[PDB]
This record gives sequence, C-alpha cells and structure tokens, in this order.
Amino acid sequence: QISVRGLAGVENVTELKKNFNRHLHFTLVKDRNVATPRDYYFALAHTVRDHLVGRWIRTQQHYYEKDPKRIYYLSLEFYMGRTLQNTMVNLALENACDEATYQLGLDMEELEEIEEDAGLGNGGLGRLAACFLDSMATLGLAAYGYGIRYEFGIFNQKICGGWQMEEADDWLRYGNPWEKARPEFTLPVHFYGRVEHTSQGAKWVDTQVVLAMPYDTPVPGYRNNVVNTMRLWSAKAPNDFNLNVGGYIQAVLDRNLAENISRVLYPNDNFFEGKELRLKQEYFVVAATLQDIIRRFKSSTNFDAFPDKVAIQLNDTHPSLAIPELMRVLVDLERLDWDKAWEVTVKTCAYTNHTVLPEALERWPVHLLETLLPRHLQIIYEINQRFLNRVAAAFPGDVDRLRRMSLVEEGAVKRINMAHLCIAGSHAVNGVARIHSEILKKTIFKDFYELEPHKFQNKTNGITPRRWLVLCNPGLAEIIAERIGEEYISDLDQLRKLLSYVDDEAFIRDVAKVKQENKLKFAAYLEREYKVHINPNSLFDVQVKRIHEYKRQLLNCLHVITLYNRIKKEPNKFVVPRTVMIGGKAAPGYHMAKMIIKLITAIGDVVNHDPVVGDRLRVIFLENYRVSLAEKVIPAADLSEQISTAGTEASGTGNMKFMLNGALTIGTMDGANVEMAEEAGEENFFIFGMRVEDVDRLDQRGYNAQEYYDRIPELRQIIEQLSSGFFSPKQPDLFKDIVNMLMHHDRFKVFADYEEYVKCQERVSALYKNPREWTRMVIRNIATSGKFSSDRTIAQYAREIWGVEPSRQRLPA
Ligand SMILES: O=C(Nc1ccc2ccccc2c1)C(=O)N[C@@H]1O[C@H](CO)[C@@H](O)[C@H](O)[C@H]1O
Repeated sequence: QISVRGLAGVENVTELKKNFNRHLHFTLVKDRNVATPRDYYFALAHTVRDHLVGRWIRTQQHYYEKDPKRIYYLSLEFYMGRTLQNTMVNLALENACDEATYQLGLDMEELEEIEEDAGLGNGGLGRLAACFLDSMATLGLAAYGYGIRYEFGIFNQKICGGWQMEEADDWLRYGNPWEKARPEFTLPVHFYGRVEHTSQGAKWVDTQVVLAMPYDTPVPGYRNNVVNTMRLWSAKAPNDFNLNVGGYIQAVLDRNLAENISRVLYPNDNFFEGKELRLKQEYFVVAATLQDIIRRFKSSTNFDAFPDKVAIQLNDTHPSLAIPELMRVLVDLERLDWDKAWEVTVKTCAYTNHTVLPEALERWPVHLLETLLPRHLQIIYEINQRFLNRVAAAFPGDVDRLRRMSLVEEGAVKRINMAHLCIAGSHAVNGVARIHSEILKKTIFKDFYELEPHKFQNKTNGITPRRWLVLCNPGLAEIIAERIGEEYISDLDQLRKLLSYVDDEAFIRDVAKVKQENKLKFAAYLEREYKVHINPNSLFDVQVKRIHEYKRQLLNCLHVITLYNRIKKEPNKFVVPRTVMIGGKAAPGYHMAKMIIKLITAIGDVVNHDPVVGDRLRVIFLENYRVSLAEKVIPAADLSEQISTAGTEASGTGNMKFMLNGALTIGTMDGANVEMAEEAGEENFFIFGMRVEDVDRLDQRGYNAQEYYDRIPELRQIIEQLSSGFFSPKQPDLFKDIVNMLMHHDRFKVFADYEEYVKCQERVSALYKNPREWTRMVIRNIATSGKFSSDRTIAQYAREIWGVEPSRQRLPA
C-alpha cells in the first residue's frame, strides 16, 4: 500500500502464507474451522518471530567472535508495549505480511489489536529504557537490557462512577511468543545470612537462596540485521526449599514466598516507598545480572581490562546495589585488593538521574539493609568512610559539607542515600535535559559537583522515530518520504529539509489532511470501544501522562471550567470548539491523584450534558492510558499540554512524541520544553508562565494563593463552584481536599500560572481559526524535531560515557 512499509514480493508473500498455515496447524493445533482471531494473531506472531531467529543467533555469535565492549543497561522497568508491528517495521515485513494476511482473508490491523502491551513500566523512565534498546540495536552497539520479568505489569485502570479502580495486568495469560525461557542459565541469588571474618577475608554465610531464571526477548535494529537481547529474570524456589503430610504440603506451598520477588511491578511514579519486597527486587536483578556479566567477561583473571570490556548504565538509583555488589565480588570472591576493585567499579559504572523531587529519592533504612544484606552494608560504610576522607582532605574543616555529602543520613532512623552512593561509585553522572542537568549542578548535588566537576554531564532524552512516527503515524511518514526519501527514519536530523516546504501548498494540504484522517480514525475508536461522541472538527486538546500534582492536570481543569463559565455567560458568542482529553494512571495509594481523576470526570458530567454548550466543549477522561493508547491518541492531537511547574519535570518525553506527530505545544519553560522551543523558535511554541528563577523568587517571599484568589474574579468563581458543590450536587463537599490544598498547601503554585495560561490558551484558539497558519507552524515543529531522536541521545552516551563507536553498517542477512 504505502512506500515506507517495504516490498510485498510474490515470493515473500507465498512463503509467509505457508508458514502462517504451518504454525496454525503444528504450533497452535487448530484448523481453520475452529480458529479465532487470537489464534490468527499467534500464528502471525510466530511466523514473524521465525525471521528474527537467524539474525538473533548470528548477532550474538558475532559478538562472541569480535569481542567488542559490552553495554549493560540495568533497569527495573522496560515499558515495551506491543511487539508485532515493531518487529515487522524493523525487518521491512509490514507490507508483505499485510498482503499475505489479506490473501488469507484476514485484516492484519484487527490481529495487531489482540496483542497485550508488555507493561513492565510506570511511565517516562520505563519507556525511555524501551526507546534506548531500539536505538542501541539500530546503532549496532553490543548492548543488553537487564531487568525483571514481572508476572503482573502496571495495573489496568477502569473508571467506575468517576473513580479509578485497579485490576491485575495478567499479560502472560495467553502466553508470550516473543520470549525464550532459558532455564539452563539459572543462577543463585542470596539474601539474609551473616558475615564471618576469617584469616583470609570476610565470608557471607547462612544465606537463603532464590534462583534467578532468565527469559530472553529479541530487540531488532532498524533494517540492519542486528538483533540484540533483553534478558529478564524470573524468581524460582530451589527444590530443597523448606525441605508430616501437612508439613510436606505446606513446605511446597511456601515456595510462593521466594517466587513473589518477580510477581508484580511497584506502581509508584516519582515517589519512594521503603518496602522490603522492593529492596529484594532491586538486589535480585543486580545480583543475577552481575554474575552473567562476569561469566561473559571471563569467557573472553585480569580485571584491569574489565572497564575496557564492560559498561554498566544505572537507570536511576533502583539498581544502585550494583556498586557494592561489584565490590563484594571483586574483593570477597576474586580476592582483589580494595583500591584496585574500587578503580574498576568506578570506571565501569555510570548513573542517570531522572528527578529532583525529594520524595522520589531512595533512602533505605539501615536496619533493612542490615538484616537483608549484611555484607553490602559493611561495604557501603567502608565506601562512605573513604569518600568522606577525600572530602575532608579537599575542604578541610568544612564539617557541614561532611554531613551533607555523607552516604549515611543520621536521624530518627538511619538511612542510606542511594543517589550519594551512585555519584561516589560512578565515573559519570547525567541529567536528562539541559535545564535538569544544570539544576543538579547548582542545587541538589552542588557539593558533589564542587568535588568532582568532571563526573557531571547532560544527555537530553529522546524517543525512537520508529515506534513514534513510522509505526503509529504511517500517513505522516509517507508524505514526508514522498518529498525527502526514507533515510530520515534512522537520521532524524534530515527532517530539517522540510523547512523548504513550509510555503508549499501541496505539502500544507497533505499535512493538514493526515491530521484530519488521524482525528477521524481516533474519533471512531472512541465510539466503537467506548460509546462516546466527539466532534472531529474541534481542536484536540490533550494531556496524557501519569497523574501527579507537579504535572498540574489541575491547572488544565481550571482552564476547562473557565471556558465553560465564559460560554454560559455569553452563550451566543463564537468560540473555537475543543475536545479536551486528559488521561493517565494514579498510583493506588496517592489520594490526591485519585481525587484529580474524579474531578476530571465530574467536570465532564456537567460540561458534556449542558445543552447550551452543545458540541463546542467536550471533556473526556481517557481510560487506561498506556503505550498502545499513546500510539493512537498522539497522532490525533492538535494541542500538547506540557504544563508542569518550572523546575519539576526533569525532561519529559511525551512532549517530543507530540512534536514529531504534528501537534503544537502549550507549555512552561521546563525540562526538554526549553530545548524544543529553542530548536523550533519560540515564535512557533506557546510558552507561558513562571521560569525557574520566578519560582525561586516566589519561594523566598512565600507563596500566598489567597492573593490570586482575591485579585482574579474568574478564579474566585471557580473555587466557589468547587466548594459549593456545583460539580458534585449529591456530595457538596466532595472536593474540599482539593480546594484546601490549592488555597493553603500548594507545592506547585497552580494559581501563580493561571492568568498567563488562560491568556496563552486564547492565542492557541486564535491561531486555530487560521488553518493554513496553524499548519505552517506545525511544519516548523516537525521539521526541527530531529534533535529529539533517541538515536542522537544514544550516540552521545556511546561517545561521552561508554567509549564506544556507533555504526550504521549492516550485518549480513
Ligand atoms: O522517576 C521516575 N519514575 C520512578 C519510577 C519508580 C520509582 C520508584 C521509587 C521511587 C521513585 C520512582 C520513580 C520517572 O519516570 N521520571 C521521569 O523520567 C523520564 C525519563 O528520563 C523524564 O522524561 C521525566 O521528566 C521524569 O519525570
């Protein structure tokens, strides 16, 4: 059908069709008379998987021969989404499979909707890991993703009476055709026990053993025949575990205790909960991974070359135990001296920070580490002592620097600061956008920066143009390719060439056409799967991301209510119609975030059924926001809401997805928004609100929300409506907590940005009245979105952190 989806050769189509029938018969044990769409999905999945195998075995054998430096990306989260379409795209099989399935009398797009998302992540940090694996394969790096195979990923969100209900994400129920169990590579992990000191070193003894079983998932590069590996550990009890009939039975049933380690992903987005189970997960992935790393290195005695052959990237502090675990192995097991072991560790490890919010930082109580990991605590104390000696020597007599920089936090409960541990034990520390990285140097890690300025770097985040353009928006990818060819898909800087098409009337028409088709298709999806009705001619105003106070979904709510009140005041006046879509999950125990969801639905209940409003304003809450839903709503959007309080969103990546797919951005000068506006030109961006400096000034003075309430009549009206029960007639005080929070304890200064936000929103509406000028500004965004490709991000990591050269050269097919 379309060019970028590859060739549908006579011979390829014939082969696909016969392997499809072979798998349906031999693999699924079905015949065409009983087969359901799910059976058809699986036969296709298995048929496409067959094409990976040859390339996967030869990629891995190639690494064994050439022995390049290996990159180990350690993460507790990999937010993968669906795999079928992505595999077809990267293998150039999409059109062939489309043809082959059509000839079998099947609709491939219908089959693609049957795949479960691999939802092994919460949000941004998890999806970054997924984009990174794609880019590393595409750039020909010898890279491995290492994490946990959660039986249950992020929960499915259902909305019931406006409230969020959580249900288990049983994603493995029908099986996962993409993974390959490797039980033969199972490894032991130790917990608890005690430390014994001998003539020749410390020994960790009397431990409980949990087995770690790896599952390998292929990661194909873009049309380069490279297939890398994502290895995910699963927890298994040993067979002498807990080993009378009641006693015998119970001992077998208690195997569950060990296997609970890999059962479920913690659903917290930017908040730290000090739970033992979570600590076990963190050690589990670290201990199993490091043994695999060492095994692979030994199959290349001399650990001097270890950092020449190994890089370990820590995705936040979650796998921070890699540092003392590497020390433990090198000192206790390999018998290296401390200082040499430490040199190796530092040169091997690097740390990426993803947030500045204090409540998100990992601070493990000492008594937890004492019981679960007694040897690691000793190594940590030893690391701390040697580190503080260096601080003392560099800043003599600065006793307060010593307590500020300590890995050990004293107080009610003693805690270990894992961020401090990572900085001390890594040769490189980076933030995820230029503004975020500067904030790390000037505020939270200022002391560490003064000690070791050379450690601190920036690596602005990116998103893969494969999943986030070609896969989810084939229409846009095609019209771009018509003008500038296909090479941009792996070299996104080439989109700049679209600047010379900004006054091209054909191109303007095509861009606007692709968007309207995306909007029609999404409007249909809402009717079919959710029986909700929207005007596809209205402006699609969307904010999708995790529900958090810092992200200020509440500021969006205030604008929405303002528009509604303005309409009710002047019903027969013209306003640009909007569909306001807000989606995202709240962490199960975050009361305020759950209250915000209820507020959103409550506004919709009033707004969507007011006859005077008509189809001029619609408020929709997008249920169960996840990777596969993002792939649908992002191409359909006109306006991207990126309205976090300046200084709080480290980078953001949703912002980039929208820019690449033809939405204009309303946002604050926060995270990557700053660099996006810089690339496109500020005139092509809807920037409003306090900058970081303005937030600082307001804090020095003290934030008084009352002041804004007193001086803004429109804001007063909204608050009074909330208090009085306008949006909750049967529970008049339902939103008292929200009002109280806004008036008295607002950490994120919602009121302070309200006026500029509403003002700027009027400028958006004005521009949308002029279709040709809207579209020309759109073209200016798409054309400057090149910097935000994860290929760029990964090449910077490779060159400035890992010390390896990316390559676009094909491996033989
Ligand atoms: O901190 C994040 N997530 C988590 C996830 C689990 C956690 C568990 C315990 C404590 C903090 C946690 C933070 C996160 O997603 N941060 C986001 O990372 C993105 C990728 O770098 C950024 O774009 C985004 O700005 C940032 O908020």
